Amino acid sequence: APNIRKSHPLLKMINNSLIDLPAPSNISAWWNFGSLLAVCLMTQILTGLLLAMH
Amino acid sequence: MAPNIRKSHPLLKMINNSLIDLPAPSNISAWWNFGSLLAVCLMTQILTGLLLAMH
Amino acid sequence: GRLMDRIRKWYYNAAGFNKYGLMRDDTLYEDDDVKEALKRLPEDLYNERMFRIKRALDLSLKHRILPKEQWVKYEEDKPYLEPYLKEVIRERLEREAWNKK
Amino acid sequence: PGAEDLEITKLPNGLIIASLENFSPASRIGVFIKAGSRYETTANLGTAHLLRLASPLTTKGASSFRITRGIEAVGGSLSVYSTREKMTYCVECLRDHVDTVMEYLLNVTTAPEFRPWEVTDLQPQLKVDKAVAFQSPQVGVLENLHAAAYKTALANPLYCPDYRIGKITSEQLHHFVQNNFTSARMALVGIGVKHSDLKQVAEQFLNIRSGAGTSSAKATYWGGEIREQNGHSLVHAAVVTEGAAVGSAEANAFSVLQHVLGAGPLIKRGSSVTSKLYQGVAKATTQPFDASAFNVNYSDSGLFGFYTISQAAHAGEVIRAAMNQLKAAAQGGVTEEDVTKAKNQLKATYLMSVETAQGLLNEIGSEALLSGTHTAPSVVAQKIDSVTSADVVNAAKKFVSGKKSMAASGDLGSTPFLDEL
Amino acid sequence: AEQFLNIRSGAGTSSAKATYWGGEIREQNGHSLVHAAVVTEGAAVGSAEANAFSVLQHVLGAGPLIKRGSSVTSKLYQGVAKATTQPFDASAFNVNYSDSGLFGFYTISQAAHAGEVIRAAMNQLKAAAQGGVTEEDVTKAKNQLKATYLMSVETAQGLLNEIGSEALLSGTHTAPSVVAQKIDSVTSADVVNAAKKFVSGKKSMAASGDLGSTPFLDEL
Amino acid sequence: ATYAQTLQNIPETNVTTLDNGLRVASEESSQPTCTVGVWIGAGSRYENEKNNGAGYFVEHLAFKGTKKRPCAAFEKEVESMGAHFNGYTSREQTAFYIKALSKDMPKVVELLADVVQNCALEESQIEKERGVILQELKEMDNDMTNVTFDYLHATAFQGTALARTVEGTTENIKHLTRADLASYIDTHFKAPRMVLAAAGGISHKELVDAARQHFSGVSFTYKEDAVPILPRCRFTGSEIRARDDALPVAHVALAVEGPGWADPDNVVLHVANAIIGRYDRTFGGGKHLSSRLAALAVEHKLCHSFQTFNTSYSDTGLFGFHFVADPLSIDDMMFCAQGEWMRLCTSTTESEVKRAKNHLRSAMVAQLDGTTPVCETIGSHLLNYGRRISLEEWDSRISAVDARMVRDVCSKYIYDKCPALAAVGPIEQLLDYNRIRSGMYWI
Amino acid sequence: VHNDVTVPDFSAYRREDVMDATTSSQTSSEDRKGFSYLVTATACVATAY
Ligand code: HEM
Ligand code: HEM
Repeated sequence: APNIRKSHPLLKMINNSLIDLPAPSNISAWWNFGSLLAVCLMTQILTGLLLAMH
Repeated sequence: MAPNIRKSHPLLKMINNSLIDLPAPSNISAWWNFGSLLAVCLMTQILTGLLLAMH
Repeated sequence: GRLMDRIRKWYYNAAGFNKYGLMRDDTLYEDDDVKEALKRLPEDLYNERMFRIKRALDLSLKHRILPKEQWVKYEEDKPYLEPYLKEVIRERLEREAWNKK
Repeated sequence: PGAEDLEITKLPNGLIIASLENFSPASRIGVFIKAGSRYETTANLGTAHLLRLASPLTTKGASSFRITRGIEAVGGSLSVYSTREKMTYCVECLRDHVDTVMEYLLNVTTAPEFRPWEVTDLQPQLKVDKAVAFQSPQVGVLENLHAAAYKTALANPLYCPDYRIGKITSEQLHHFVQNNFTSARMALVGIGVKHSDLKQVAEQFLNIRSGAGTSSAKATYWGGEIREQNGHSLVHAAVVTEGAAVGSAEANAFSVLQHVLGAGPLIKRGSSVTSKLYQGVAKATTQPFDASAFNVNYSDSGLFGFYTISQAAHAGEVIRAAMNQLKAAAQGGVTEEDVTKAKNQLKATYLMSVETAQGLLNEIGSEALLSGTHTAPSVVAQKIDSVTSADVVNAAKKFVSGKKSMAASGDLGSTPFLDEL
Repeated sequence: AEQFLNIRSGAGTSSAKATYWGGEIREQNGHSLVHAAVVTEGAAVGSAEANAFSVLQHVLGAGPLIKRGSSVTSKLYQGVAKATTQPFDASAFNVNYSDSGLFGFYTISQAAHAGEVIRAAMNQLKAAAQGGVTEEDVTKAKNQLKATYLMSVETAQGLLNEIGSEALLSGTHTAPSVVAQKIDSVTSADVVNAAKKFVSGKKSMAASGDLGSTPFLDEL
Repeated sequence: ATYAQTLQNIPETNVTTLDNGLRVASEESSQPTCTVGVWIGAGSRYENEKNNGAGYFVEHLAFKGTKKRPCAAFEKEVESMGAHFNGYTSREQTAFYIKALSKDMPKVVELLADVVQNCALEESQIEKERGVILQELKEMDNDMTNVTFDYLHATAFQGTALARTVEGTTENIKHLTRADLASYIDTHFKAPRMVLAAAGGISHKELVDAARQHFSGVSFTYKEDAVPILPRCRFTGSEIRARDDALPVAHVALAVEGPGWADPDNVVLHVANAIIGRYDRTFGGGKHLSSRLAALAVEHKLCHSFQTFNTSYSDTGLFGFHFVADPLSIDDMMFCAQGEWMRLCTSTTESEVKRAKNHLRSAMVAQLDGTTPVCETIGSHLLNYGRRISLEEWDSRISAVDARMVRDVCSKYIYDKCPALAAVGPIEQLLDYNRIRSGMYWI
Repeated sequence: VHNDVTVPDFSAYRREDVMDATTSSQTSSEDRKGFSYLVTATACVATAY
């Protein structure tokens, strides 16, 4: 209330860091690695679990 | 600014916010002790577990 | 002598922050001293600095710069903050020496 | 070493210097100025107030920081008191530190910088400073009184009007100082010090020009009536008429008439029998109350009358009973014995008022500023008893006759209008 | 009204008749424009002495009739213009209450020209108290008055207020015909009379703004 | 003419005792005006549970007339000589004094004597004052600061006599009897326990002759000459929280048992309280104020004001601080306050004590700014310290104090001590005695 | 009025050494504190072990 995007204990977080998060209007490509790094971590963990199974 | 570093620090602000200045009913009984025991069990299992997984 | 005086003009053009329309003072990193200075700035000066900056940020996101004709000229660069900043730092040093006293 | 003497050099430009070594272990210097809220115009209303709270801002020779740290370092103090037409800056500290504190006192009264930021940062204090002062109804009504009693200069409030909190510029502060803090309107008084020293500083450190810079547009009398309905159970009221100016011997009559009518109890939780007024009102009301003889003496005018505090309902009786009590005195209701007692109370009050370091220093410099002289407590005593039984009943009449002003506040439900007294 | 309404009956608590004071309240506030209003007791509702004032009102001028006009038919306005240089506004104030009333003029002007605008409005009112009223002025005002009134009842609210206001004060209903008579029955004299009752009677005054150049009641 | 010297110049305070026990003392100045009064060693601490409020009820009558000179007779005689009579009554010290022309020095003493000895106690007036005191209570009850200190004593000295208010109970006021007020006077207002002090243009000799004349008490048995020793009051680390979320600000006072008049540490305690000082929203100083707490208070809008204090008593005392704040900054403020206390015990710097000592001396001097204050110091010194203590002495003592000393003494009275707490108003934020008790150590 | 407020009696809970309202509680303080802190100190020793 009003929207459930800013109030909900959990969404308030996804919205607070990946949606309404204020960011400089000029950050370049050299700022894309933060998430790529994150994606790598996820990808590694995921393929890793898959491998650890065998 | 924030005087003490217990309520300002991005991390301590949390330990203090949930395990020190956290408001709690004055009357909760022993039946409220399991939440933490449960947490301690989780920690103990994980720990002894890693130790076992090593062999 | 007039050595670094021309050296300076060289560096000023080499740095290039003027291709964005910024003055030397605009590019200053905002540590404590600078933030305090910025506070004392008369409003016009402050509002102007803002626009200069906001325009530069827009230029950066765009990957463009001002037309050569609008670049600030080494001798027309206004150190609008420099003095305020001096005082601020001067003021602080005093307190500091005094508190150790 | 016993008692010395009160010197008082009067330098060229006009800066007066009056000192007095009383060997007290503590000194108390102070720059009395002919400044004040009366010199204000609709244009810079309140600047005088804000200047009063600017005392701790940076000066051309001492930073805001060093001023406060410096003084506190020696256990010194810095204060600024001011009436509608008088500003008194002044420090106080153990003898051995007068030099130290002097620089700051000096720098403050003559070297202000009024830096834009330091200033705008300060103006919110007006908000606060005013709120506390106004906690006592005593002050609220008096502001309004002056507003009604006059049309200008003295009609200006002592506390910056609200609408102007935050609109007072640095220019206004400077121009105010430049146009009023002039060597000829200033007096450097001191205590627990030798004249030779206090003088030295005055001439070796002061620079500002002299001449009343901007003079005040003489106070025109209005005879207003301001009423502030606010619910507050206790009703404060003050009825006055134009009085006597400074110096004026006529003023001495009122001082006596004052103590004759009664100027606030002398015995803890007393009854004040020696108080005509008090006594009169009691015989009129049933509930608790307080009523006194009001009296101020300003440069080009004055105010005189009575101030009462009572329950809302008994406002009518307490106020009127205070009028008749003043007429009865205007109609020979004064005994030669009444006039003699008041003359003592007066002599007492005065004499006592100068026991405290501030009381004495104010007594000295007040005169040393108005007429670069110094009446001896001996002469002052004469001017008092020279008041005759007549003079008193005269003042008494000048009141019942003259046009009055009135200020009130509270649940004014049972409070009378000026045209009902 | 009947089978549905209810509540107590009888005038319940009556009001303690209005006593006249003739005060003077000044509000210093910086605001560049200085508002001011000077009045005297006028006529109460119903009283024929009112009709006069209503007419004297429109005679002196009660707010322009032409968009961004000049108000020539307005004695007061016209009078003040011939007195000041800068922009301003001045009109004929008039209220009629049950046991009393208020009448005078309300002005708005620059702070500095407050003195002239206000005083120019006083003389403008005395000149009318001293035969400064033409039988032609009195006839024009009687139309403006007839017009204003007549128009005011075009809107649903206007008419409902007109009706009920009377229906409440005297449970009757004058026809716009009768009201019209009461107007023109006002004589050139009546008007200058009211005009005098103003210059003579005790006044009240309210102001606000940078009252720097604003005069006190005892200066008009 | 350096400070040091001006000190050793101030005329000595003379003291002479009479056969009845009365002690007359004075400091002679050239002052044309003066102050003289009798400082009795009595208060609410001497009252017990049945008469709590006597000394205060009696205070209300020592001015409504004596046997010889009834109401008007008294007031008239006094008002007409341009004199100011007034007094007070604390927990363990009561006083009555006049401000008159040095000329009237001897007539005043007569008057003083007539008050402490022949109070009319007109049973008619009594019933009136009864309603007055009851009225003053309604008022004083709206003085948070008072409510707060009374409460402070109420719990810090709970169970003892020092835990009572001076004004007494609503019941005692409603029921005290002429007889009660009577005996109160007889039992306490006694020569060996009173002190006739004076200051101004007065001859000590003239003063004492006048004393001999009206202060002619007689003493037959030893009992009469003896000064009783009060039973010791037990301090208790405790707290009393009077909560009312309806009041604008909240008051908080915390303290530890202090030593008592006699103890020399008091000097050091004062020098310490001098460091932390006191503050208030109208202190021009601002962010630059020397007291860290004050400074912190300013930087964080922690309180409308705060003040340290070292209230001494015969055998005990209260060393603490009091602050007024908004409901939501009570904790930060309390935190910072205890912070400075812990800093006092662990890291006081020489620079601090230097400033502190100067500030102290200055206050010490202001304690003698007029015949009345000076007089008050005499009456109290004799009464408390036994003799008079000259600024030259105080100044001496003060100079001896240094960082190390402040730390040792403060540690001694503060560190790891169970404090006494009193809180009033919207005090929900400040909380838990334990959390506060732990603030007493390390910082 | 706040004058009618008294702290209740805590004898049922007070430590024997601070029961007497006429004895400086201070003399027994070092013990009261010494004892409790000892318990704690011991607990630490045990946990440490
Ligand atoms: C920080 C993220 C990770 C990194 C940087 C990483 C890196 C590596 C590397 C360099 C190797 C050797 C690859 C090779 O065979 O040449 C490896 C092997 C392996 N990792 Fe990870 N790994 C990550 C996460 C995980 C996780 C979370 C798991 C599963 C719980 C996992 C399971 C394995 C397994 C089963 C192997 C051994 C067999 C193989 O070489 O494929 N890894 N990993
Ligand atoms: C949610 C917490 C955990 C629970 C409830 C749990 C429960 C169990 C149970 C019931 C067994 C069989 C025990 C037996 O031999 O009788 C077991 C075995 C084992 N667990 Fe866990 N476990 C926990 C966490 C972990 C973790 C985090 C690890 C290591 C990453 C771990 C590693 C092992 C290993 C190595 C064994 C097999 C050998 C053995 O039985 O000792 N466990 N666990």
